Amino acid sequence: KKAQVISPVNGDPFVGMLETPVTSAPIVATYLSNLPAYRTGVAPVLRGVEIGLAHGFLLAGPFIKLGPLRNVPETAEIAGSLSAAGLVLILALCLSIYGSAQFQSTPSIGVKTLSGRSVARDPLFSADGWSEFAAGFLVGGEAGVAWAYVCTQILPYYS
Amino acid sequence: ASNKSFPRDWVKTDPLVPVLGFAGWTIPANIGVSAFGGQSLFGLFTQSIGENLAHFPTGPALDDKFWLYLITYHLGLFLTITLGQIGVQGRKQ
Amino acid sequence: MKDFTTYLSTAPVIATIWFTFTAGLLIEINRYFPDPLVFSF
Amino acid sequence: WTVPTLNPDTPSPIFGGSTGGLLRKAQTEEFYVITWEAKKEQIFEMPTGGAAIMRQGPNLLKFGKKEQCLALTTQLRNKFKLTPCFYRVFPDGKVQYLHPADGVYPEKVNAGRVGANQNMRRIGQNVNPIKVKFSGRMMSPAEI
Amino acid sequence: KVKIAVDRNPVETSFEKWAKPGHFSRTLSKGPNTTTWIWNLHADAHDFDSHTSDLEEISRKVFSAHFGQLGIIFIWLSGMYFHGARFSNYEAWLSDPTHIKPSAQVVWPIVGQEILNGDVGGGFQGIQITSGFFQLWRASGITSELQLYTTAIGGLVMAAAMFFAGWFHYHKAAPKLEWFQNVESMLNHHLGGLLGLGSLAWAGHQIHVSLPVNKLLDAGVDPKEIPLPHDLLLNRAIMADLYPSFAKGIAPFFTLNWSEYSDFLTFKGGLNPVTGGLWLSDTAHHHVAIAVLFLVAGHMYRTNWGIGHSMKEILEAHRGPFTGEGHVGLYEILTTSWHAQLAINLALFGSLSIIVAHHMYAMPPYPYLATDYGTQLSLFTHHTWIGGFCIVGAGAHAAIFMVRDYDPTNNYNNLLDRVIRHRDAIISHLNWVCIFLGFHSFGLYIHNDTMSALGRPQDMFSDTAIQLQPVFAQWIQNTHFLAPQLTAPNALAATSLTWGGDLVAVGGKVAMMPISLGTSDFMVHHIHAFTIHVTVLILLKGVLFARSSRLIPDKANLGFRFPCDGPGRGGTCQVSAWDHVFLGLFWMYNSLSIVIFHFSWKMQSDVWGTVTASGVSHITGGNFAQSANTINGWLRDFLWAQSSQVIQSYGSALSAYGLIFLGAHFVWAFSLMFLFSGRGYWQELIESIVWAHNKLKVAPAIQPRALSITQGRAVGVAHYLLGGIATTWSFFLARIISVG
Amino acid sequence: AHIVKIYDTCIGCTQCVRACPLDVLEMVPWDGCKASQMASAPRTEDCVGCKRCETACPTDFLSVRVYLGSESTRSMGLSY
Amino acid sequence: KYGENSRYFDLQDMENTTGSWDMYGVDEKKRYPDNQAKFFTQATDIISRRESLRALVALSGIAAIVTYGLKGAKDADLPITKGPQTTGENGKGGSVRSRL
Ligand code: CLA
Ligand code: CLA
Ligand code: CLA
Ligand code: CLA
Ligand code: CLA
Ligand code: CLA
Ligand code: CLA
Repeated sequence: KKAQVISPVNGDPFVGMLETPVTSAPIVATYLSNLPAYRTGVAPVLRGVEIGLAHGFLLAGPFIKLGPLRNVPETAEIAGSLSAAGLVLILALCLSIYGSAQFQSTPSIGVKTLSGRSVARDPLFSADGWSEFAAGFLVGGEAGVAWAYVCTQILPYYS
Repeated sequence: ASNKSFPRDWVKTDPLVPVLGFAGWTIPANIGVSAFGGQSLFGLFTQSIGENLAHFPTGPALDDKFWLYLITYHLGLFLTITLGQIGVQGRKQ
Repeated sequence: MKDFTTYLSTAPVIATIWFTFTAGLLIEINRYFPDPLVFSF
Repeated sequence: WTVPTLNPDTPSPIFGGSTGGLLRKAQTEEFYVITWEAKKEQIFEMPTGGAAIMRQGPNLLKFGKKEQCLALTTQLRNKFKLTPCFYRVFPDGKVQYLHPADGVYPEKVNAGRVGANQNMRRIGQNVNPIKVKFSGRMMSPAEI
Repeated sequence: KVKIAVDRNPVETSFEKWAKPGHFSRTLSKGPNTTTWIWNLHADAHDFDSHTSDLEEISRKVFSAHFGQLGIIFIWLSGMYFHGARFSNYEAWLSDPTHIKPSAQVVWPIVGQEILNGDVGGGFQGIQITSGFFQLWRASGITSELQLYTTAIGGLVMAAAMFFAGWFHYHKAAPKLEWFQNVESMLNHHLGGLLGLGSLAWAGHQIHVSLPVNKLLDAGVDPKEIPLPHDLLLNRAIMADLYPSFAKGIAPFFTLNWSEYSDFLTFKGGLNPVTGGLWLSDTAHHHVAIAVLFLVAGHMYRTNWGIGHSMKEILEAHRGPFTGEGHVGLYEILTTSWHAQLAINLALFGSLSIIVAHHMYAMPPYPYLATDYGTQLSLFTHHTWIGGFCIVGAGAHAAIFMVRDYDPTNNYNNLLDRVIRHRDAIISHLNWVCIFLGFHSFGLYIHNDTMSALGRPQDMFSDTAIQLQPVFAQWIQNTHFLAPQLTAPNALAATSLTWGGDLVAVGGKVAMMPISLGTSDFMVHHIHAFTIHVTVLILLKGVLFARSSRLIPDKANLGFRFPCDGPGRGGTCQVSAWDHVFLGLFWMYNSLSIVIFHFSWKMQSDVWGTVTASGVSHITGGNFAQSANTINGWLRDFLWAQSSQVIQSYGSALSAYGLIFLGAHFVWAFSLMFLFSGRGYWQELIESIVWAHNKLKVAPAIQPRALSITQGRAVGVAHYLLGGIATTWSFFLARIISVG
Repeated sequence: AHIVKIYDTCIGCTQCVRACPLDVLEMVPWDGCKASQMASAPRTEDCVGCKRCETACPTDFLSVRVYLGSESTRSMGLSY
Repeated sequence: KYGENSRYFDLQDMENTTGSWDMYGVDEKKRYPDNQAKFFTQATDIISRRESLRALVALSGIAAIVTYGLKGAKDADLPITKGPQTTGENGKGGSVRSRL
């Protein structure tokens, strides 16, 4: 009764998205603004190392706990960390060839923000920016997995 | 139509919805029946919460007569708050 | 009664009647003459 | 009848916002824009799902592919008896007119049309595919 | 103002239209010219919306057709009671339920089928039944074949009554429309009258016949010496001998002193230890409470007096912030369309059937039911399958309502509208969860298979290696086993023995023992969840994309049933909602096959078996917890090990199953021609054979045409389901009739 | 783009035009039949090849054909 | 004008009427303390191109797998010179005829 929560995107009912308290709630919006993949003003190398540090450190775990070397003591950590570094390596290769295939042609035309003003295009979406991002990912991921081993070896009540 | 922009207040916070929620549900949740021998559905697993808070890192047993208290307690606590929030009769009833 | 006879003249009814006739005929022959394999007679 | 252009300040019908609107075929390649003038307010059916309310007067929509504009055109034409027209819009400010593109919808014959893709032989007077073999590309014998 | 509104003599009674096939529609009427017209005559016979366009006539049609269905059901029941009366060994079964197996069918001594007459015990020969009418009849109190014969005659009479009723209400007194559109009166009368008064009447019959007769039968006296039930009605003092509350008559009831009826209206929990069924006093008390509940519920709606609810008011009051106008406009949908009603009713009806199956194995209600293994397996399986088919039907008719009877002008901003308006989010997330469950639920089995074949059984998911415990179900199991001491203070036992506790053994065999849940149970349960979600995906996608989609913007104008929209835009085979129903049928087959396999093997491994007074020796030795994590485990221990009886049944009195096995396979493999191929090839081949007839002047003057695309698909799925289900039927019955 | 060709057995009954869901067919004046009309396909770059034009043609073996060819982003009917 | 009383489709303003918005994309500087720009951009200077890190992954992948062959002898469970320490199925070959 003269109360509604769910709205179409910025007016405009003819773009295939509609706004919900899942997508456009304020705390969710500010949260996903503050993630490194949406910042647009920083150099892509640094985003690469942040994202890599995060993903390597999380990728180390399951190989440690559930890998085929998980019951033999004191070497269950080594094989897991090494395998995780291998996975990060392959992810870096995937990023490189994606850069070779995606941005290989002309970019798009135009972009505006939601509360309309003409914002410029993100420099991550050019060939150079993406390649730099991939290098940052490799560095960050390997550093993260190495830190996972380090963190295992010196940590109060790890088990 | 439905709207043109998402309102950044959709949960209209009335401050005495939650306090009446759990305060007006727990003050009658600890009465005392013949059913438990003189105990409540808020003090009988206060014993439990503190009881397996004593031995801390051991997660409590997977048949221990108090998961029932947790589940049947929240099954009513959430319900009374979700019917309290529809005590926004500001335009409807 | 003419239309009832014409209804009895439709395809599935005559299929049912005629296959009942043929089936029953073979069944009776197999009762009174049990287990035929060769003709020799 | 000359070829008309559109006036992009006409209002749009009331609608809630579907999933099935414009995706990024519109951002890079093209999207189609339909226009008609109604006489009385009425509820019609979108060719994506849901129901919308057309306004008293000129209206305006936008769609992804062409079969959507043709579906809405057939529905608005055989059921409500109106005269819609839909355009093609490229994503830089280029507007192309189509349907009818002759003034008259293409069933009533309008003198002054040039017939294309119009062979002048019986269907079984085509050559064998051995006599069109070894050409620049794959060819059907009835394409020559 | 709800009242009677009937028209007089609308359609006269003559055989005139029986000699004019296809009289009902305008298209069919002109007579055949191809063989497509025969299949069109049979395809549109019950499509009552495709004769006319008026509600009243359709409603009268469906009313009289309902009468026809009821009549045929009565003929069926009458047949069952008659065959029980004349061609069975029911009395010899009552004399000794163990060691005498139920048989109710006798074959004629012809070409050699007389070997099918098995030695069922009791000086009788015939085919063992698993339908379990004998336990039902003993639960009702039937002791003689004469009463069965009388019931048979009564059933036949009621059948004739039903057919006459149908004739009367279509031809002589046919109701108007607004008779039908009084749904509130129908709700009151069904809820009160049918359900409630049926419960109350059956409670009466139990209290006055089934309690005492079964008390005497379980007391040990043979059935002939037991007094006839009219002596139990007429003589109060015999009931006073059995249950002393009856000596006080009906005085306790009317003065609210109900505590004195504690002799025949009880609340004890588990089972009858001498019988294996439920306590009949509980059953009577149950129907009494049911009847009071339903008779109370039936006075809810407004018919002619001011009291009661209106459906429109209730619906229109429920609307929130997240859903716009809420339910405004569902009453007009649900009183003017029959397919919507058929959808809802088939849905809840089929789900109800499956719940029937589950409760019916868990808490066996009939006397001497739990130790007849074949009956248990057959009843659970049968109700499972019927539930599945009905739910798929719900999907189909919801789709038909989406195509035909949906009008968006009366339905603007609404729950139905908003569901249509975010179908993309709905189907995308349902797709995601299907894939997630797929990978995990089936990859666990592939991983266990690989690890168990590579020499390392320590890296597979099992009870001894990496463990996956269903902690939730175990906790709920213990909760309900503990319920009679805290949360059900007045029961003497749990509601079933599967929640835990002791063992009930009747005649050496096991009635029910507690069931444990381990890792194999975890994995199979997630398999069930996976297949259910996939079927939901297909059917719900069919419903939502029935009117239009991004691919076809005008799919509504092509109708409900259509084959394609050409090879264009890539190719658009199978875009109708009908084909979504088709693929749904396949997946329903898959999911339910897994369910009944799970039940069969779990029961044979952890519940049934003999109490040899040396512990319990189950039928298959209890190998479910170790083998149900490898596909090789299922294929070997279940399919290959348990088929030894169905393949070696030749020469015994069980060979019909080992002979219908192969035929079921044959039909299954025969379906594939219809599924794989296409009709153009068959059209050309049929044309060449038509030439071979044109040579000899045997050209049929009706024209041979190949089947249409939709019919070819439908016939394919028909043969597929028939063959698969017949195979499973043969296998189950041979196995459990042989060793059970 | 596909290949749509109109042949001379056409009687000009406008069924193909009313069946086309993309407006690639139109009726042009002609002096070869009783109706003095004939179909034509001036816009075969919008055709998707659904073959409703073939289904709507009354004259036996058809007076209109749709030959399938190299697909594009418009002839696949892709809306995304 | 686009953002008005249901006046959609502004022809010259295409980036609204099309659906090309940045949903969650903010743009400002100083996300990081300054000298990580130094420590990480002077660290990824070598592999900052298409061929460079793509050569690096080749170098490391080879120098890892080839050495895994002959120094991944940390039991590999079975094969690597731990071998069959029992004469496993030499004479056991057939069931009816032995055949070795
Ligand atoms: C012929 C192809 C092939 C080969 C040779 C292997 C070989 C192997 N597989 Mg494998 N696999 C294959 C195909 C193959 N796979 C396919 C097709 C699949 C999909 C079905 C899988 C799925 C699969 C799974 C799921 C797993 C394996 C695992 C393994 C390892 C088992 C050895 C062991 O006991 O763990 C000993 C393992 C180690 C000692 C770790 C070595 C890690 C790499 C080889 C070293 C990397 C060096 C380092 C990162 C370089 C530094 C870079 C620098 C920038 C810092 C071994 C390396 C296991 C594994 O490694 O995961 C833990 C495992 O769990 N495989
Ligand atoms: C609906 C369930 C049902 C089923 C599945 C059966 C099945 C069977 N009954 Mg049975 N029966 C039923 C109900 C049923 N009955 C009822 C309700 C009664 C009480 C009236 C009986 C009384 C009964 C007796 C007394 C006997 C059987 C017997 C049999 C068996 C052999 C039947 C036979 O040889 O037919 C013979 C074949 C025919 C009669 C062919 C008739 C086909 C005609 C020509 C079709 C014409 C088409 C026409 C338009 C439609 C029919 C209309 C109708 C009004 C005639 C068979 C297992 C026999 C048995 O068990 O022996 C051991 C037996 O003696 N039944
Ligand atoms: C107490 C009254 C009463 C009772 C018992 C029923 C019972 C039934 N109605 Mg019903 N109905 C009622 C009032 C009642 N209705 C009213 C007031 C209306 C008008 C609003 C309708 C309108 C209605 C429609 C439109 C339909 C039904 C249908 C049905 C049947 C559902 C099938 C089923 O599961 O039955 C289980 C089977 C049985 C219980 C067998 C017992 C059958 C006997 C004959 C008891 C019937 C009592 C009878 C209605 C009382 C009047 C008898 C007559 C001689 C005056 C069921 C027999 C459906 C049906 O099947 O149509 C035939 C159907 O389509 N009813
Ligand atoms: C709905 C089913 C049902 C039915 C049919 C009955 C029927 C009966 N119960 Mg009963 N009962 C039921 C449910 C039922 N009960 C339930 C649910 C309970 C549990 C609370 C009980 C508990 C119970 C007890 C404890 C006792 C009975 C008893 C009786 C019998 C006598 C009732 C009595 O004292 O007079 C009640 C009076 C009437 C019902 C009036 C009947 C009016 C007649 C039928 C009208 C005929 C008029 C007509 C014009 C005649 C035509 C004349 C001409 C044509 C010839 C009677 C057979 C008593 C009995 O006999 O025990 C064996 C008894 O002691 N019942
Ligand atoms: C209460 C149950 C119920 C009712 C009343 C209806 C009623 C209807 N359905 Mg429906 N349906 C149901 C359940 C039901 N269905 C279920 C459970 C399913 C899922 C399988 C379907 C799936 C379904 C589809 C897919 C379609 C319908 C359609 C229809 C309509 C036309 C039916 C027709 O002409 O059949 C004519 C009768 C037949 C075709 C009989 C043939 C049935 C099979 C081949 C026989 C079964 C074999 C048998 C078990 C074993 C063979 C024995 C021996 C010969 C070997 C009609 C309104 C059609 C429609 O368009 O609606 C408008 C349609 O397209 N229904
Ligand atoms: C056994 C045969 C088989 C299999 C495996 C599938 C598999 C699938 N069908 Mg399916 N289908 C089949 C027969 C089969 N179908 C038949 C006969 C029909 C006709 C009725 C259908 C009709 C049908 C419909 C109508 C639908 C599906 C859907 C699905 C998907 C469900 C999601 C899922 O579980 O994916 C997970 C994948 C698997 C479980 C396959 C096994 C994967 C293994 C275990 C791990 C893979 C990792 C691999 C080893 C790594 C590769 C290494 C290599 C490169 C070296 C899935 C792709 C539904 C769908 O797509 O929506 C979700 C859907 O709508 N199918
Ligand atoms: C079980 C599997 C199976 C069977 C039985 C057949 C059978 C046949 N196929 Mg084949 N086919 C199959 C699978 C199968 N196919 C598959 C999977 C494919 C891939 C798509 C094909 C593709 C295929 C093609 C492309 C062609 C065939 C052809 C044929 C026919 C060959 C002639 C012949 O042997 O006559 C023997 C015929 C039979 C054994 C049919 C059974 C008839 C039964 C026994 C009579 C009915 C019994 C009883 C009355 C039924 C009562 C039930 C009642 C309710 C009606 C025959 C009908 C060819 C054909 O038609 O050439 C003439 C042909 O062109 N098939």
